[PDB]
Amino acid sequence: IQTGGKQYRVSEGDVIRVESLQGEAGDKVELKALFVGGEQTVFGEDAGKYTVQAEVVEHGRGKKIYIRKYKSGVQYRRRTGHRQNFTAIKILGI
Amino acid sequence: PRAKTGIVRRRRHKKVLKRAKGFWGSRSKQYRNAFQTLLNAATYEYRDRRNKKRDFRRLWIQRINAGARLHGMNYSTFINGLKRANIDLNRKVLADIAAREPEAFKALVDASRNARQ
Amino acid sequence: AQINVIGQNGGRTIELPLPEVNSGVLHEVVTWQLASRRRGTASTRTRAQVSKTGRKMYGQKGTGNARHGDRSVPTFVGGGVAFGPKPRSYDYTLPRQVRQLGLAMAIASRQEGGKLVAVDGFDIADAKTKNFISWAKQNGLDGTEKVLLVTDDENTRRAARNVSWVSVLPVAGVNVYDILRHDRLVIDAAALEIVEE
Amino acid sequence: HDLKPTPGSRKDRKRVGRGPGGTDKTAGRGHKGQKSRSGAGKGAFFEGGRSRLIARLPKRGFNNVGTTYEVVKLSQLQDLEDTTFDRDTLEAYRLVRRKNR
Amino acid sequence: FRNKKQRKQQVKLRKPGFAVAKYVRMSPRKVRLVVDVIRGKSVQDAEDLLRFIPRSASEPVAKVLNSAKANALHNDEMLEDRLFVKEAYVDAGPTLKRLIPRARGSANIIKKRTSHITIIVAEKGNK
RNA sequence: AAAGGUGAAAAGAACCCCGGGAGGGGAGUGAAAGAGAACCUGAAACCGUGGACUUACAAGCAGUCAUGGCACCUUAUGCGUGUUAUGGCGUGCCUAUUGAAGCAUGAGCCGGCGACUUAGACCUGACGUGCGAGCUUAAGUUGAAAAACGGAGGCGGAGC
RNA sequence: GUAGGGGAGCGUUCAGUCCGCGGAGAAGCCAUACCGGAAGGAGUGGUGGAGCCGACUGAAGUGCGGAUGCCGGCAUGAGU
Ligand SMILES: [Mg+2]
Ligand SMILES: [Mg+2]
Ligand SMILES: [Mg+2]
Repeated sequence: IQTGGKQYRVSEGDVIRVESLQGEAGDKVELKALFVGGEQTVFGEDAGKYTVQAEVVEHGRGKKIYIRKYKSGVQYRRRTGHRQNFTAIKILGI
Repeated sequence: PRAKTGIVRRRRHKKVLKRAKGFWGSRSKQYRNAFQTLLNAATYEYRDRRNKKRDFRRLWIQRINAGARLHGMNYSTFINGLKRANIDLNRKVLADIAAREPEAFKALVDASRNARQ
Repeated sequence: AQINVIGQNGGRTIELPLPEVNSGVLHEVVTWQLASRRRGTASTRTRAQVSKTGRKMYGQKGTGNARHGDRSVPTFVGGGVAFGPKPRSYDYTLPRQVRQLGLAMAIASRQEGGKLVAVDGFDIADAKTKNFISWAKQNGLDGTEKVLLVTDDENTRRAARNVSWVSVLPVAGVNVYDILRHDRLVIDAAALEIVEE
Repeated sequence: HDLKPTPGSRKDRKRVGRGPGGTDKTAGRGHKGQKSRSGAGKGAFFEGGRSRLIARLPKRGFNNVGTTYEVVKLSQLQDLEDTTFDRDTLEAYRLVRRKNR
Repeated sequence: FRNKKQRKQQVKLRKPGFAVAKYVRMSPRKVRLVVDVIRGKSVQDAEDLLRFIPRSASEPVAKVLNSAKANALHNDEMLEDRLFVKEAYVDAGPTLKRLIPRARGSANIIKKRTSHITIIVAEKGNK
């Protein structure tokens, strides 16, 4: 989301912002802000009673985008490259 | 010695020409217009990158008071309750709940109504 | 600080450039040598003047789309060269002291592996070439390395032609480029080598 | 055979600060050099003049070119260099040489 | 397969039922109009239509069709009663430029365009 | 003015077919004819033929972002690649200007050609190296598949 | 961030040196979803049919969208 997710998911391998804990395993725990993993509809802090476990899968770089900037008749043209650093995490959690 | 252009121009020209994929008429065929089109596209590319970030929040906000009103509330009111019940910090993906899980969305409407009244 | 091959075993002399050689100064020298050797024969009719073409055109105004005076200008196909190359030098007088320190520093680098002083080629006999091959083989000169022979003796010279091998240099007319160009230096004639001032 | 670098003519490096590259008038598009009107074009305008202070200032003068002497300090002879003899030929060999003066 | 060098000597590259009238002194545009009716039609209709299209491009085109027919039979041993205009097109030859004089001293350039009329016949085959 | 190029060798294509011819298809030659005499490569503008997805209630600087539909898997199945529908946004480029989408300038398009250089024993500054209270040589002479010699002279060294 | 000043580099030809490559296929051309912060640079396939990358240093006729720019080819107006 804004780094460090939440919600009832069914154990998927989603990609998020960099996590520091290199290679496989690493293991991460998330606060949780809402859930339906057991039909129980619980949200906020009462959701904090629970915590999702996720395993670090892969560290990566995003697809190459190009920063193009332009202003007319002021001779201004800017071309610079960009690639966004990420972390793939396999959800397991309670 | 004599350093002729040969290859340098054609390579640079073919590059720009290849950015112009499904551009209409001369824009995908002649270098001068192809390159010219791309300057304007540059303006559009940088803008729309931070503009899509306004677009989606708006789509999400729209799907929110669409559901909030379905249970006799509204966005202004529903989000105020979820703010008052501090515990709720959902904000992002509060529209997926509204769209896909009505039962679960009601729970949030009910919780907002309380923290408010 | 090095030994000889045939006809004696002295050497030991010469104060070598400190510390373990500066390539920077060797580079200063090589560039200069290469600049001096260069003959600036730049073929160009730069002048809108030098090229063969008349003097007036198609009137200043009227014509309806133009504005030109002559067919000789650089903006015209066939015309002159705006700033093309004309003949010149590139030759300059590199300070004397820097030329001295030059080959001294160059010798020094060969005096850390591939150096060799020789007193006469009794081993040769005639010109033969076949016999220089023999002589060199005995002294570890198989042909794997580029060798620079600097001898003041005319007959050992005549036994120097051959491939990725030997370049022959006369009457101590030694060159910083020539020594750096080859793997080994057969300094031979101990005339420039040892005893100076 | 393996890929080898090797020192020599191919390893004679620049000298870190030795020679920088010249100015080629195109650092992005936004180089249409000189100024932007009047002090651009051909070769003239000047950098001196004949009123921009000089004329407006005085003198008639009188220039001479009389006799100019080569200085020999006391400090040169004393301190160091024990009487190496001055004379007329041994004065030059020390380091206080010009001729014609 | 081998490599290109070999392929060039092994397989010798054929043009089945293809003919071409190169450098025809007519304008592509103009010539296309006639070719356009002949395309897709059975070599016999093609033959018959051409005899009645009142355009001077008809003669050139008709000739190519007969060359393509002859080639299909004599060279490729195809079946006459099965031949149809699989493909026909007019490509532009090199232009004969000419200088025409206009009023008040000015000149102009007439483009006497030329044509490359190619027609390719094939056997029908519904089944 | 502009214009160069088969092939290693002319072995320069006998013979057959359509055609008055031109031109072509075969046969043969050759490594190649994917070199055939409009003979090396053969870009781009520009003209066509074929296929995919598409288009006859639509207001259009011709893109961009978002999504859906179809289609294709040779840096290529998590992705993409091509195309398309609808929605949002969106005033060509250069120049010149206080102020340009401007109904101000320039330009039909593409290819190639095309604009800050060179000289000087010139001045002044940066950086670098060599020697250092000293530092250099010029013309020339001698060698030169190469550099040595040459202190005439030049600069620091005292100012008013 | 315009004039302008300063910095770091990409690319082209030529040269010297090193390392190589090539008719079991060089350059050039063509296609491409890969790489790099940019200029740019690779892999693969296709075409070509004899030359040529990479690195270090040196030198320049060294980078084009404009100049009613020059040369050439080809469009529009128009089957008028
Ligand atoms: Mg000329
Ligand atoms: Mg005006
Ligand atoms: Mg132009």
